[PDB]
Amino acid sequence: HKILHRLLQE
Amino acid sequence: TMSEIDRIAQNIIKSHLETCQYTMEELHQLAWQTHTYEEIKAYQSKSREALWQQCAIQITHAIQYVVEFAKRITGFMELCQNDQILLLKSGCLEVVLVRMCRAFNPLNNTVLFEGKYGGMQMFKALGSDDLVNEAFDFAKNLCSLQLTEEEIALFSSAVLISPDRAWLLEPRKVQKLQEKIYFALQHVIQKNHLDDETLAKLIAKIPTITAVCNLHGEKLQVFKQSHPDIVNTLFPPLYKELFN
Ligand SMILES: CC1=C(/C=C/C(C)=C/C=C/C(C)=C/C(=O)O)C(C)(C)CCC1
Repeated sequence: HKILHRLLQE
Repeated sequence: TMSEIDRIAQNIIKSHLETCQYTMEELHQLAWQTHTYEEIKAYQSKSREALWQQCAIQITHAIQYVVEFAKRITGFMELCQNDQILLLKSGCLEVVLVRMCRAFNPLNNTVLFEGKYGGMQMFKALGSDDLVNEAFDFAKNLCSLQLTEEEIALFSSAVLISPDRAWLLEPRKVQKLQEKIYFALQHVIQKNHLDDETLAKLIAKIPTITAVCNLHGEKLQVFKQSHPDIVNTLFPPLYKELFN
């Protein structure tokens, strides 16, 4: 889950 | 320790206040706004692909805010990253559904969509009235409880912090946080709803929230059959990632 992962760390 | 329960509660209420797509203030001003007949006709004239794409964007928009909601909840960010991902993937839409009740008018059964309130006939082009009807019936039923913003905040967080999600690596930790949330919510409910069963009635709706969302996944799977390209090239990347 690249996207969800990115959002969590944004 | 009531000290911890109170801090957890405040943190969640604060997060909710700062992370809904629509604040209470904006909702109050948008209160008396239903789409005109021309706007409704326009919606019914859209192709099934066009409306689905619009719906996918609105849902994704709302899901992005649930992600922000989770990141601002201390207890959530303390869960190992693997479980954080699982809770969000399995529960993002359930939280959006709960939040949708804040923007639902139970008198004429209309929901806020693209800036104004519209009835279920607004989603005719989806060819999924069963899904829409189920979403509306839930919202209508949740609205009958007259929950305050604090109760919605806490409840939506309990829906998200579910120790029953499959594949969780540390379920007990999720269970522990959810129990503190439910205990906090039970106390808040006393401030309002005199004579309750309220918490129990809320908890009893959990399976319903999940059934609506699974139905969404199902309707989507079929849409993917009929229009694969639209899904892989037009729908929001996050939407594809979460439901495909
Ligand atoms: C597209 C769509 C629907 C609408 C979703 C809405 C209206 C979500 C609102 C979220 C809000 C209003 C969030 C927030 O404030 O955070 C429902 C499920 C009815 C039926 C199928 C397709």
